[PDB]
Amino acid sequence: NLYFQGMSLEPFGARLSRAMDDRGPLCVGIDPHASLLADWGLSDDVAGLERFSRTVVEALGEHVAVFKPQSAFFERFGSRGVAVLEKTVAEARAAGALVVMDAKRGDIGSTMAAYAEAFLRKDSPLFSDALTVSPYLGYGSLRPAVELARESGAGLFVLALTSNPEGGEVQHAVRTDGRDVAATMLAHLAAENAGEEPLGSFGAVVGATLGDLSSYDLDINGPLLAPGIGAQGAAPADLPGVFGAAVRNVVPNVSRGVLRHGPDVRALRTAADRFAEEIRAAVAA
Amino acid sequence: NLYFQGMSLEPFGARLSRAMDDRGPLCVGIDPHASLLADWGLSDDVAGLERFSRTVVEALGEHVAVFKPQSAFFERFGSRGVAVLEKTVAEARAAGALVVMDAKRGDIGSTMAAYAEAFLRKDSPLFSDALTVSPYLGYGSLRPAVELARESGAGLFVLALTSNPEGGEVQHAVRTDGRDVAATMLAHLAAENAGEEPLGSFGAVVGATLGDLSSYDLDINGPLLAPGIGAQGAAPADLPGVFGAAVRNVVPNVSRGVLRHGPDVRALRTAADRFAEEIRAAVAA
Repeated sequence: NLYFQGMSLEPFGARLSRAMDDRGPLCVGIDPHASLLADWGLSDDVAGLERFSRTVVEALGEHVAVFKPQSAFFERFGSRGVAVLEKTVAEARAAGALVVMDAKRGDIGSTMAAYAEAFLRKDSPLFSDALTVSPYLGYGSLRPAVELARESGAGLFVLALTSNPEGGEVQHAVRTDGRDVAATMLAHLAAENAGEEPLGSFGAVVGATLGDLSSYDLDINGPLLAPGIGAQGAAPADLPGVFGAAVRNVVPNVSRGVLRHGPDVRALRTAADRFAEEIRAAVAA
Repeated sequence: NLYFQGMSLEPFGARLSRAMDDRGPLCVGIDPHASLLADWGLSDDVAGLERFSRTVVEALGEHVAVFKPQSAFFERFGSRGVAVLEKTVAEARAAGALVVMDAKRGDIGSTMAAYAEAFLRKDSPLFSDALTVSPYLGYGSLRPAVELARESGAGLFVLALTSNPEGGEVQHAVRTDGRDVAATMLAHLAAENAGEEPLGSFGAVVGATLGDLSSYDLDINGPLLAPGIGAQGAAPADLPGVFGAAVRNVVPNVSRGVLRHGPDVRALRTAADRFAEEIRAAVAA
């Protein structure tokens, strides 16, 4: 029955389902943009970035199911920012939080493989439990990342439906079979996850503040990363009405609703516990 | 008539047009993937990455109009890989080559602004003359990067038409006005560049090996970054037939056709000069 360092991580969908049951249904962004740093009374530089990130994981790493660092806010400081990102992700995972790397990568062939190498293989200094990816180059172009994710017990979140003003421009465009781009991505994901229990590893990004989700089949047997929690119409109590039966597969992501309470570690904890409990209760009802 | 460190770079479209006239119409990829590193007899690690990148810029930095580092091949080594990327881009620009950062970024709002902060503002350790961006979230979502690029004298290349097997899945999907996604992006770019002389700063990625380019209006008054040069049907002599009148605005990107000749610096130079001359001659004819 031996241990070995090469043992595989259990599949992401299963690990995520367990984490949300155990710690509550919540993902907290790690979003050290200049606004939030100034709000925490920190400087807009690498030292500020680092203090913010460290405090978020110290306060919340043992308490939240999932974190979602946004790569751009680290990359703006170059390699030194990426070094803070490496440490942050390592510390978060060591505390038992899942990490969804929000980097929205998307490329072709060995270039796609190289992004997967960066984020989805265990030897990488940016190894994360899942990666957000953009499918502009087509679902099949993601194949190297899908395959490596399956091998590592990691997952993906493919951009599907976003709530920015322009998100419909591409997402609503219609293919020859009559499905739009978003519906096409959701169908690919449903096929990717077919038969995986209790939940597949290949999810979609679906904005919680959208009003037309009822026009999409969100039954993809994979997680739905839902940014915008706390915004008008996307309070915890609204989620069951927004997502229907699929709400059980939602990974609700809160950014400001938790982060604005830093740098006070008790205030951060209290806000995160409250969101997770309110979402748990809404979904249970 | 004074110098000042704050002086603005001349607009990217104008600088690019001049660079291709002066040094020849060629962009050379900086693509340190494991295959090429092994081919150069280098190890698949940060030290190998660094030796490859240094040799490419030493051999070619004074001789080629444009370089295109592919971020993924650096990111796979984490922060230490990004640090090599920083130095490579700095050395390339110091040698007078333009640098197109191929990072295919795409996000929303202040997150998009943060990617622009990383790559398109002069104080950033990754400052590049242009950035490749993915428009899955809609052309308008790129606005923070467009605005910052204009301010810095930098440009963008928006993914439009790619030659991977799946590229049509999204790119050919049709909007309510009858234009497909690619055509919509090209039209946005034409509007972005309207009236800019001799060439606008906002370009498209358009694969040179595609067979249906005649169905698109590539007259966008901006540069067309064309990967695949050297591939079947995308030899230098084929480019005028592939791109029509718009061939004068093509930034032809060669990767293996030049890079396979390393680490020999005379062989790298000879290959780059030959591609640039053959393309110059084809376009002139």
